[PDB]
Amino acid sequence: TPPELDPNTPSPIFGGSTGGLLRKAQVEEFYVITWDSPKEQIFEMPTGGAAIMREGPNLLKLARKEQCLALGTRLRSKYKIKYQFYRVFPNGEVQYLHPKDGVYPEKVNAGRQGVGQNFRSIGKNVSPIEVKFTGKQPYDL
Amino acid sequence: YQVIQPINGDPFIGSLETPVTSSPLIAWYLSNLPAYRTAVSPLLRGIEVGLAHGYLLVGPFVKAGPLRNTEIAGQAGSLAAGGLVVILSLCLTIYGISSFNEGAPSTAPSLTLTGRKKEPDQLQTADGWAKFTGGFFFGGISGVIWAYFLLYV
Amino acid sequence: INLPSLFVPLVGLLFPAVAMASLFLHVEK
Amino acid sequence: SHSVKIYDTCIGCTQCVRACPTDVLEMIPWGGCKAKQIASAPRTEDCVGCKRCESACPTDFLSVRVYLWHETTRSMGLAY
Amino acid sequence: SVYFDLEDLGNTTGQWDSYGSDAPSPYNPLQSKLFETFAAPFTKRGLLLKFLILGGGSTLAYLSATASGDILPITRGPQQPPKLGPRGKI
Amino acid sequence: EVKILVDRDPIKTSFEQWAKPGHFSRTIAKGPDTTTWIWNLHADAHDFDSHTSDLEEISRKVFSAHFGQLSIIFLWLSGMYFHGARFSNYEAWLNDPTHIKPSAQVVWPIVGQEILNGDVGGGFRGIQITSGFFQIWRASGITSELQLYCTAIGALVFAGLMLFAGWFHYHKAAPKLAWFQDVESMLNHHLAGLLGLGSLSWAGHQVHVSLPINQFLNAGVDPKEIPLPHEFILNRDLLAQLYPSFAEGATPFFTLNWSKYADFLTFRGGLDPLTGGLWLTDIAHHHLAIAILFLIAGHMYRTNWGIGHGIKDILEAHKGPFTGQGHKGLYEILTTSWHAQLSINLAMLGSLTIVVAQHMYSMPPYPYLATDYATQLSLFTHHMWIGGFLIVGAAAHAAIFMVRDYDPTTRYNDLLDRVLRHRDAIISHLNWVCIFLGFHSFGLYIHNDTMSALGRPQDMFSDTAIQLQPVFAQWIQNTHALAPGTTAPGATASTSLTWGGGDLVAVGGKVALLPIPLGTADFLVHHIHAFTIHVTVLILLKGVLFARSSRLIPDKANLGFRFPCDGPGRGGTCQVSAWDHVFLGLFWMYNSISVVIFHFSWKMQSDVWGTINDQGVVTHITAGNFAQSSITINGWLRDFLWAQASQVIQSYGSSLSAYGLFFLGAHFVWAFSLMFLFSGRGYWQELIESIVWAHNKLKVAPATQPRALSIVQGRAVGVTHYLLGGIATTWAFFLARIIAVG
Amino acid sequence: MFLISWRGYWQELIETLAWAHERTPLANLIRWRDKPVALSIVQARLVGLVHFSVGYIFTYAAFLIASTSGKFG
Amino acid sequence: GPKRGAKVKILRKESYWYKGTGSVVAVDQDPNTRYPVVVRFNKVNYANVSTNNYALDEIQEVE
Ligand code: CLA
Ligand code: CLA
Ligand code: CLA
Ligand code: CLA
Ligand code: CLA
Ligand code: CLA
Ligand SMILES: CC1=C(/C=C/C(C)=C/C=C/C(C)=C/C=C/C=C(C)/C=C/C=C(C)/C=C/C2=C(C)CCCC2(C)C)C(C)(C)CCC1
Ligand SMILES: CC1=C(C/C=C(\C)CCC[C@H](C)CCC[C@H](C)CCCC(C)C)C(=O)c2ccccc2C1=O
Ligand SMILES: CC1=C(C/C=C(\C)CCC[C@H](C)CCC[C@H](C)CCCC(C)C)C(=O)c2ccccc2C1=O
Ligand code: SF4
Ligand code: SF4
Ligand code: SF4
Repeated sequence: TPPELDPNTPSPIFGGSTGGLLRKAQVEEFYVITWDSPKEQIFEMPTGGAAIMREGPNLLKLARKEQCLALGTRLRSKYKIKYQFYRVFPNGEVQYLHPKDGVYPEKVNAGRQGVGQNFRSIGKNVSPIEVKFTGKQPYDL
Repeated sequence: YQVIQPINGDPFIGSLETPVTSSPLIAWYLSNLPAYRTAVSPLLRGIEVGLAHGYLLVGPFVKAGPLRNTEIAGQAGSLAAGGLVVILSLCLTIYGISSFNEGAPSTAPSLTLTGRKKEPDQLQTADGWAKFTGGFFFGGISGVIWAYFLLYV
Repeated sequence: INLPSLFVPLVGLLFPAVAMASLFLHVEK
Repeated sequence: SHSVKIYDTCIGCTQCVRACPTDVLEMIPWGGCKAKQIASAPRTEDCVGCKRCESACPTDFLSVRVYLWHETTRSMGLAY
Repeated sequence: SVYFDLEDLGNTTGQWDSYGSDAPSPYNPLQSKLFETFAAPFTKRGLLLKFLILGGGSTLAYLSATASGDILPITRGPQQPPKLGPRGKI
Repeated sequence: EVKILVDRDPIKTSFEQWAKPGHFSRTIAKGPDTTTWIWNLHADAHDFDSHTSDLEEISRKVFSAHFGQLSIIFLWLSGMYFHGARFSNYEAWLNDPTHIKPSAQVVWPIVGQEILNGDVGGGFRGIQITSGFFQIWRASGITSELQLYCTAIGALVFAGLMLFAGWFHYHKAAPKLAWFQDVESMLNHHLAGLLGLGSLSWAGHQVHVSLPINQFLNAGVDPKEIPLPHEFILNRDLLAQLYPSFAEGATPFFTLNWSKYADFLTFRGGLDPLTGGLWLTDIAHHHLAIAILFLIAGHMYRTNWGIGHGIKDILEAHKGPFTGQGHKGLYEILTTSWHAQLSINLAMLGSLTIVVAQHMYSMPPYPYLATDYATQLSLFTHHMWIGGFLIVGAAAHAAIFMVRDYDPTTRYNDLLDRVLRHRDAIISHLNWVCIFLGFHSFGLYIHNDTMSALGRPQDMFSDTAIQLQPVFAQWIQNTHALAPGTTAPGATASTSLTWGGGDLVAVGGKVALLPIPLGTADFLVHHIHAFTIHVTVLILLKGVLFARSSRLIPDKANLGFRFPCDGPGRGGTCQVSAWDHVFLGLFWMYNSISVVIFHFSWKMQSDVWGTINDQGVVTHITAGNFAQSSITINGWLRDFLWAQASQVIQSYGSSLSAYGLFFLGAHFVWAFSLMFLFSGRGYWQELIESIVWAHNKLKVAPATQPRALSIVQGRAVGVTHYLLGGIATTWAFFLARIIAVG
Repeated sequence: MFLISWRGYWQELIETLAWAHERTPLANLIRWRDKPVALSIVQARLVGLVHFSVGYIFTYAAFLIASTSGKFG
Repeated sequence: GPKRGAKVKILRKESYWYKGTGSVVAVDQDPNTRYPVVVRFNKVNYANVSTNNYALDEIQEVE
């Protein structure tokens, strides 16, 4: 399945705060979260203060991914509304982040390959002396 | 009518536009400061900045220093001011060496409030900062000497 | 008293300035 | 980044995944437990190391483990 | 009425010069030449660093080694007779 | 339509809930699996918000709770009066207030504690009290132990009535939410009925009982020989002998000839020379005027008739260009959230207690109070502490509102939102001003210490070197001293002797009050005060403003008001909760108040208190060393702490020995807190694992599993023992010092 | 100080200070090369313990030497 | 394996109830289940949990 496209949709109503983007957005990376609201309504900003989401498509730029998943969590939990978010680099490149494969990570979905899964109980990790002078950790085996 | 608005219209940039931040008087004032002369040689800026700073620096050293109540107050204070000028020039120098590589281009903004492109400040380059520091040293010492002259000669 | 007037400001002011500048540049590189 | 590992004592209650504040973990198909699923950590580059996942895990001992490792701007939770 | 543009990431992330003016040099041309010729030696940061360190140390050493007794009580030394220690010790 | 609204029998009265610990919480009611349960039971006992979502039930709970508190206080007052009647030297003290030490506690003779019953005078042996009850009782016109007994009985009765009122208004007739929400009516009744009629009727007691009996006492007549208070009401001839105005009855009052009443309603100011206290005539007039003011003030808000303001109207009327909607929405917030109210009221009540401390030192309202240095020092310190604590509480509950009750989607306010939108600027600015203040106050002290140590006193900041004069405060002093002649013509003297100009009031050979000089040292300490207060504000305000979210923790609000952290991630997030900010703010409040009370103690002992010789020679307790000693940390270390701790450290073998014991005990508890503050519960849990093993080996392991304290409780225990220790130390120090050399 | 107060408070404070710096003119021209953060938890324990120990030792040394040599027994 | 309600000793070293005894609730017959032996304990662990899954080699039927 192909990821969601990212157009220029209007941003929520807000008078502006001091909790928004900084130089990190300019030099390193920032983030963008989009959602579709049934009506105009008030929501609390992750960066502090109250804003108004418009009806239809909404696009909000945040400084951290955690802020994005926080806002999105509040959207899905309180306003019963689906959301997505991407990471954006200064060169213009956009990386689709969440939800990765179109399905929320809470519920299982075929197609996902395991990462960092050790097929052994945690107590069966080797002692540090077993990995001395190697680059390996007892949990990397 | 309202007084406080989002920075340059963007409500999601981490700042606000107030009479303190953006009003004609303060805007004109700051834009005419040697630091914001973004289209002129950093050398001259350095001369102005250093001149003013050394000049003010002469004051508190002379009157508050350990030899304030001696016939050798001005000499001592002005010398100390020159010393701080040297030290700060050293600070500026190592700042320049550490922050800018000789190859790296300007890290200054290349846009205006309106959004049009413009030539980035050459103050944020290795050569530019080196010139600025030279200006701060020359102007600094010169300002100390000048203030001392006005005060005791 | 002769030498101390030379060595004390040398070790107390010049040396730590040189060392701090050097270490600064080293750590920033 | 920090390191996050899942062990086969996992019973797939999915509690850790819905506890992560930065979307690091997810559930994948598995046959080792009745729930037919196991946790996974494909996005530890976004991991901050808060350990809410570990506080959410029911198993004894933990089936999810967070080893704080190399420190990055994302793992430090910085916004500047 | 939007603030997101991939082609213009500059305006998107507020990378603006708030107070930088494109105005030409308002300074004195003669003084400009004066400073551009006389302050030039200090515009090389390595040479300036060496000069400030070595010269500063040299100056400090000078004023220190030749400090008058009327300025520093440490160079003037004691002027009163020494007092005896607690247990009759010198 | 404001009216009496009540539900009948909401809760059945039964001991069934008494036999079920933690009934209020579904979690705690289930019983203990670990020992943690126990602590929780006490931690959430009065957190009614975590009990129910219903605002009404909570409101009822708080109402009856308040009744319980008032009951306790009445029982306390009852105790004080009874001990003043049965176990005291009060009458003897009345006979000779200047040479008898106030005592109203006696100890039983066992294990040698009998020594605590010291020679307080009046042929009595006991513990010298510093609460100041004797001067109150003298001011109220009380002369016998019988009257104290009667007041005790009255207070006990009132305790019973308050308790019954609690039970009644919780179990039998419990007010509706609309009733509690009638804020216009509550404000009217509290302004006019409580304060107004309170000071009016009190002015009644003062004019009919206090004034005459005190006039007699001051005349010198034996207390037993003084006419009983009821006689001054029955026989107007006596009052007429004392104040001829009463010969014309209440006629000059109604005829507006108020000038005739200048006999007992004066406006002299200053202090009564033969008592060292404010003029009781001035006090009676004060309470009368205050009564009028509050009485008319209680008719401001609209209730059941057209006249009167609406709170919401006044709020919604105030909105500017900088603030947009202004105070709109605040009425709804302040009529649905107990925590917001508690915040405001705690801040203001604390501040009030502070102003009470200052005003009571500088304008002694009770007879023979100013010369009872022990009592004055005690009162100042006490009320200062109470104030600081209440203020910290204000921060706590502000934050608690911020987490639990704040909802911008239903109860929005523009001011709060705008505050939240520039919180970074506020906190950063407070930060900077704190660093600046710290440098330019403490740095002056370190500067002085260094110059003094290097043999360069001419380079110090002092009155004899580089001067830093409190010019502004000096100007205010001079202005207030010259006021009686210019801007307050009807006033005879100044409002306080402490102003820059004036004479000197002494009683019984001791100095009551004199003009307080302000120099470089005072500039220094005042800026220390500004610094410490600013830091405390920094911590607390940062705590409440970032209680909901930060760039570090975007969803902090969901973690609650009280939680240890959000893990070692993000570099480490310990103490991010607003509760932890209350926790740190407590330490800083302790700091500030400590240096404040030290300031008061040293200044008073140095430049004010002391004995006065004939011809006017004043010898102060520490001989005016403040101006020269308080300018270095070493001066406080040696001339204040070291020098004055003498009395406490050699109090053994005397009646003041309990203060030595408490000195050591407080030091101990203080150090003991550091174990909790410096450590963490992991270590303790593992140690507990080993000990539990040992208990299992001998079949004596408890079913309620021994658990280390939670992180938060570790912090709470820490700060509690820290405060108790430090404060009790300064307590013992102060009391032993001032009782011995006073 | 380092032993009683812990990290998060300081981290958030420093965040507000970072904002402060990026929004202050003239000072804006100067920028850090290493992002300012609060000391780590363990680092805090170590630095706190170090101040504690140094204070301990120096205080007792000063008392020892001064009290003893002030009278020389 | 052991029967339901059987008293078993815990052999998993990293368990809160290691070297202690618990009661068997149910054993999963699915051979793919890595830890079938469901055990319940008299005392809760540091996570307020009273039940845990173990393998056949992690329990020891005793009495
Ligand atoms: C923090 C408080 C503080 C203050 C105000 C002072 C002040 C002073 N010290 Mg002291 N000192 C201090 C702490 C302080 N000290 C501490 C803690 C120590 C122990 C380490 C010392 C140890 C010490 C020694 C050994 C000596 C001094 C000396 C002095 C005097 C000369 C200092 C000097 O030449 O600096 C130069 C002064 C400046 C560079 C002034 C800069 C500040 C300006 C005003 C900033 C202006 C900003 C502006 C208002 C903002 C708006 C800008 C806009 C208008 C454009 C001066 C009175 C000397 C002395 O002999 O005193 C008699 C001296 O020998 N100090
Ligand atoms: C190694 C132990 C040691 C210590 C603690 C001191 C301490 C002192 N010396 Mg002495 N010094 C030493 C060895 C030492 N010295 C030796 C072996 C010589 C013969 C070369 C001298 C020759 C000397 C002179 C002529 C004078 C002093 C003076 C002093 C005093 C002022 C500091 C100074 O300027 O000296 C400067 C010290 C030197 C120039 C010699 C040290 C060079 C060695 C070989 C290298 C040391 C590197 C060092 C270990 C690096 C540490 C920093 C690093 C960990 C970051 C101070 C009490 C001054 C004084 O007495 O004033 C009252 C002074 O005038 N020293
Ligand atoms: C440990 C080494 C060390 C030494 C040798 C000194 C020496 C001195 N300090 Mg001190 N100082 C130090 C560390 C030291 N400092 C530290 C760690 C602190 C912070 C706690 C201070 C805080 C302090 C303050 C606040 C003040 C001093 C002052 C002084 C001067 C004494 C006052 C006087 O009458 O001289 C006479 C001084 C003069 C007649 C003027 C001196 C002019 C100098 C010599 C010109 C040097 C120029 C040159 C470019 C310096 C570059 C050096 C660099 C490259 C390494 C003296 C030169 C006082 C001072 O500086 O007075 C002006 C003073 O007010 N110090
Ligand atoms: C806060 C107010 C207060 C305080 C701090 C004190 C303190 C004191 N009183 Mg005072 N007293 C008070 C109010 C107070 N009293 C009041 C209002 C009255 C009028 C009734 C009195 C009448 C009074 C008398 C007549 C005497 C004292 C005495 C004392 C001293 C010894 C107390 C003692 O050993 O009792 C005795 C100890 C006990 C009774 C211990 C039994 C505790 C039980 C076992 C606890 C059981 C728990 C249970 C839940 C509580 C009962 C609940 C109940 C509803 C059933 C002590 C300084 C004595 C004194 O000063 O001698 C010189 C003394 O003779 N008091
Ligand atoms: C006298 C008969 C009586 C009986 C049988 C009850 C029974 C009940 N009350 Mg009621 N009530 C009463 C009188 C009574 N009350 C009185 C006199 C008041 C006014 C204070 C109230 C006001 C009231 C409120 C506000 C609430 C109740 C509640 C309850 C129910 C649960 C309370 C409980 O079990 O904890 C029993 C509590 C204790 C055993 C502790 C007593 C605490 C005392 C009074 C505080 C003072 C102690 C003081 C600080 C001493 C400390 C000394 C030193 C160690 C520091 C229970 C049905 C609660 C309820 O219904 O919840 C749904 C509830 O919220 N009552
Ligand atoms: C105006 C009075 C007032 C009222 C009605 C409240 C009410 C409340 N506070 Mg607040 N608060 C106040 C003032 C007040 N506070 C002040 C002055 C401070 C500063 C210290 C605070 C700081 C504060 C914090 C940090 C917290 C609260 C919390 C609460 C809530 C739960 C309280 C509870 O159940 O603890 C039960 C009561 C106790 C456990 C009492 C024990 C306290 C110590 C151990 C006693 C101190 C020892 C004593 C002085 C001497 C001991 C002698 C001897 C026994 C050794 C409750 C709504 C909590 C909350 O969660 O709110 C939602 C919470 O976390 N308050
Ligand atoms: C100390 C104490 C106590 C006691 C108390 C008391 C004793 C009180 C009293 C009180 C009182 C005893 C009060 C009274 C009041 C009264 C009043 C308040 C009145 C008023 C009146 C009026 C205001 C009038 C008016 C009028 C006029 C003027 C004319 C026209 C007509 C009329 C009538 C309307 C107790 C035991 C609690 C406890 C302990 C402490
Ligand atoms: C000492 C210490 C402990 C240990 C302190 C404990 C466990 C307090 C409990 C001690 C009391 C004495 C246990 C309760 C006793 C019972 C009430 C039984 C009473 C028996 C009668 C004889 C009274 C912590 O748990 C802790 C947690 C987090 C940070 C720091 C610390 C910390 O410093
Ligand atoms: C005050 C404080 C800070 C703030 C302190 C900071 C950010 C350190 C700032 C120090 C400045 C930069 C230099 C101080 C001067 C030192 C003497 C420099 C020594 C350098 C050595 C290499 C010699 C924390 O970050 C912290 C973190 C975790 C627990 C407690 C605390 C804590 O208490
Ligand atoms: S640590 Fe915090 S962030 Fe990293 S994975 Fe576990 S939960 Fe997600
Ligand atoms: S919490 Fe422990 S058990 Fe539940 S899923 Fe995450 S890992 Fe598997
Ligand atoms: S509080 Fe204890 S647990 Fe929570 S972060 Fe700080 S250290 Fe780690």
